[PDB]
Amino acid sequence: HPVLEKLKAAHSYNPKEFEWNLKSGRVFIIKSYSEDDIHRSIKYSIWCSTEHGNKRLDSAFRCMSSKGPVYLLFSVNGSGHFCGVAEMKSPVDYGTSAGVWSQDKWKGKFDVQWIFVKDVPNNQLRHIRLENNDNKPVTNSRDTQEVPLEKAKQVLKIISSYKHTTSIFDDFAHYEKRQEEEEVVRKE
RNA sequence: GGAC
Repeated sequence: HPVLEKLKAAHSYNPKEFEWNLKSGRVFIIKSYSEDDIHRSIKYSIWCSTEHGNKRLDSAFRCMSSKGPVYLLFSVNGSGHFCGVAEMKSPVDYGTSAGVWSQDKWKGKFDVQWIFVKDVPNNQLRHIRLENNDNKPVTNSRDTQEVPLEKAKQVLKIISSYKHTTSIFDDFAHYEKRQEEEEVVRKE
């Protein structure tokens, strides 16, 4: 797809030399019940959470003061896997409707830069448990759950090294065709 | 009813 070719040329997806051994940074889980929203995020380099989640991420970003990354670990509800990793790149705009999400409920926007676009099954990660979340596995997290830095390094090591066989890019043409056709229906 |  020509949209996908332009994305691949602009970004360095799935870097072989990624630094998982973070000396500083903040890492959060992102959940979505729309697969279409993941595609939009990749295409437009944006995300939006709940109001509550947007404030939590805004605070993290502003508090880092550019000294280290804010990483976001993406997983679709019920999918059984993570689908990638993006870095937060701007503070939050709280009111704006992006106008690309499946539902009108998502209000606000912030910039992201996708780094990993790869399916990593939950069975690669469920041994990593979160002490700030009642010792639950990292794979059983709600939206914007924070992953403590030592646990996040282990998670990032696994996501970087995993030899994936699928990703959301496999379906990129499908998302583009649906986005285009649905827009026609709305404008008829 | 909801981005375990």
